[PDB]
Amino acid sequence: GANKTVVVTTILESPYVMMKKNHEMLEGNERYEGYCVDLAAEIAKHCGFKYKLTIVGDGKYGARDADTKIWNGMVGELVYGKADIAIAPLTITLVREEVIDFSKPFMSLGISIMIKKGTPIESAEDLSKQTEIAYGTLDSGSTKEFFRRSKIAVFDKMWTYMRSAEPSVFVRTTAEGVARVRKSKGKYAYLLESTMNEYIEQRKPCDTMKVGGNLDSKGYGIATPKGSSLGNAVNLAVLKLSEQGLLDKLKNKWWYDKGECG
Amino acid sequence: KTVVVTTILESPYVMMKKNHEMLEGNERYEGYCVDLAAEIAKHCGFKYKLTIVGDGKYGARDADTKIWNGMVGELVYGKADIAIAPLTITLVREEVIDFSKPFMSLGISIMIKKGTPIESAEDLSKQTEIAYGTLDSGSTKEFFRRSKIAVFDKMWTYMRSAEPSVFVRTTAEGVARVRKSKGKYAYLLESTMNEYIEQRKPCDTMKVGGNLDSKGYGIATPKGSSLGNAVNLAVLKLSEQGLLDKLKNKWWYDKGECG
Ligand SMILES: CN1CNS(=O)(=O)c2ccc(CCc3ccc4c(c3)N(C)CNS4(=O)=O)cc21
Ligand SMILES: N[C@@H](CCC(=O)O)C(=O)O
Ligand SMILES: N[C@@H](CCC(=O)O)C(=O)O
Ligand SMILES: [Cl-]
Ligand SMILES: [Cl-]
Ligand SMILES: [Cl-]
Ligand SMILES: [Cl-]
Repeated sequence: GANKTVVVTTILESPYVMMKKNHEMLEGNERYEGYCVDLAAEIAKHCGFKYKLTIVGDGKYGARDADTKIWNGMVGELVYGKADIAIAPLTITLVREEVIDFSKPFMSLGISIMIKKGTPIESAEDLSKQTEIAYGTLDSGSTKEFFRRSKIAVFDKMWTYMRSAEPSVFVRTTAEGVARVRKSKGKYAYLLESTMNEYIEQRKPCDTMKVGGNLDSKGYGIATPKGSSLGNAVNLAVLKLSEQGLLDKLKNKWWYDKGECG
Repeated sequence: KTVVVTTILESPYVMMKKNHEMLEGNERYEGYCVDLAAEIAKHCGFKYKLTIVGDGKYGARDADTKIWNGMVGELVYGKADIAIAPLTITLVREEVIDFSKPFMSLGISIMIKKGTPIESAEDLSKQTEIAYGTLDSGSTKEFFRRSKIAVFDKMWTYMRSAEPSVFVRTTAEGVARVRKSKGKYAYLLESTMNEYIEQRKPCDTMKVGGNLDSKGYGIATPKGSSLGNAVNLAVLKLSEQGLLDKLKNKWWYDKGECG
C-alpha cells in the first residue's frame, strides 16, 4: 500500500533524547534533540521513510510482568503494535530478542558504578562486602534484570541485598539515581550503563565518578516488531553509518563536545 | 545431519593441539572458537565437524570475478553450514551472508615493536621511515580501502602502492615482520589479536593508541539458513550467563606469558 508515517517510540534520556531550549515554541520532531534524534534522522534518510517521534507513555525501557506476562515500556509499544520502531538506548537482551527484533548494535556499553567523588568504593566486590553505602539500579530495565538473573557470586550477593533493601534502592529514572548519588553524601552508589555514566561525569556540578571496570559487555540496537519489513533496511543502515564513522562523530558530538567539566 | 563448521587457524581462537597428529576430528583443535562451537552446538542440539578453511582466508570479494573467497565464500557457495571464527561483521558481508549478534568486541589497532616512536594512526600517516600494512582478504584492509576519513585515506594511498608489499597473508607473518624489522614496520590488526600477542613471548610488541573503529565478531550462516535464529539466541544466552567472559579470560589472560 501507500507509504505511511513510521511511529518511532523513544524515551527522554540524556543525551539520547532531550527537550530543546524553547521546545514550547516547537511542535513534532522539532521539540527534541540528541544522539537518538540525530540517529533517527539518518536511519530515516537511508531507509527513505517519514517518521514521528513519540515519547513512551510510561517512561520505561521494557520489562515483562511476571504475573500478567504483559510487556511494558518501549518493548511493550512494539509488542502490542503501538509503535513501528524503537530508536533509543535499548539494550539487546535474550528475553527481548525472544519477542522483538534488534538491529546490529549502534553503540557499546556495560554496567558500571557511579559514585559521588571521594566515596571509598573501587569495584562491585567493594560494594558487596560492606553495608554503609547503599546501591541500586533503574526499574524496568536490563540492568535490574542482569542482577536478578546472575549466578556470579558477587552479583548474586548484590541482588540479594538490593531486592530486600529498605528504603528501596531502585529508581524510576536515571535522573533520580543521579540525584540520589549527589544528595546522599557518599552513602549511595548507582549502577547504570557506562554510556550514561560517562555522560553525567562531564556535566555540572562535576561531582560524580565512574569507578571500576564494566560488569558486562552489551550494546544498544534499533528494535522492530518481529517480522517487520523495516528490520533488514534498518540493520544495513546502522552498519553503513558505523563504517562511515558517523556513529563515532555522533558520540563525540553529544558526549565530549558538550562536556562541561574541562 | 552433521553441521559443517568452517573456521580458521588463528590464535587463540583455533590452534592445533599438542600431538594433534595422533588425534582425529574435532579433537585436533583447541581454543576460544573451539569451546564456543561446542557451546553453540549443545544449545542448538546439532552435531558438527570443524573444518579449517582451505585457502586460509577470512573473506573478500574479487573485484573482477565478484567471487567471494575465504570462510565467507564457503558459506556463499554451500561448502559450509556455519562459520565459527573471529569473523568481523561488515556491511558488505551482511549483504551476502547472515551474522548473529556479536560474541566479542574489537577495533582496528596498531602493533609496534617496543620503542618505535609511534603513538597513533596520525603519527604513522605523517612519516615514511616506518612502513605499515594489514592482513590480506580481511575486514581491516577493506576498512582502509573504503574509508573517506582523511588520516585513513592517506594511509590507504600509501599502503596500496608501497613496494615491497606491506600486506601479509597471515597474522603470524605480520607479527614476525614487526619483530624482525627493528622498528621499521608497524602492523594494523584487530585489538583482540594485538592484546593476545602482547602477552606472548618474547614480549617485544606493544599496542599503541586508541582503536580506529568499533565492531564485533559474529557467527555467520548462509542467507536464510534455518540455524540463524537458534544460533543468535544461543550467543545471547552465553553472553548473559557470563560464559563468553569466562572464555575470554581462559584464552587471553590465562595464556599471558609476560607477567
Ligand atoms: C558499535 N558497533 C557497530 N556495529 S557492529 O559492527 O555490529 C558492532 C559489533 C560489536 C560491538 C561491540 C559491543 C557489543 C554490542 C552488543 C553485544 C556485545 C558487544 N556482546 C559482546 C554480547 N552480545 S550483544 O549483542 O549484547 C559494537 C558494534
Ligand atoms: N538500556 C537499558 C536501560 C538502562 C538500565 O537498565 O540501566 C534498557 O534497555 O533496559
Ligand atoms: N577479523 C577479520 C580478519 C583480521 C583482520 O582483517 O585484521 C575479518 O573477519 O576479516
Ligand atoms: Cl500517514
Ligand atoms: Cl551427516
Ligand atoms: Cl605437536
Ligand atoms: Cl582462494
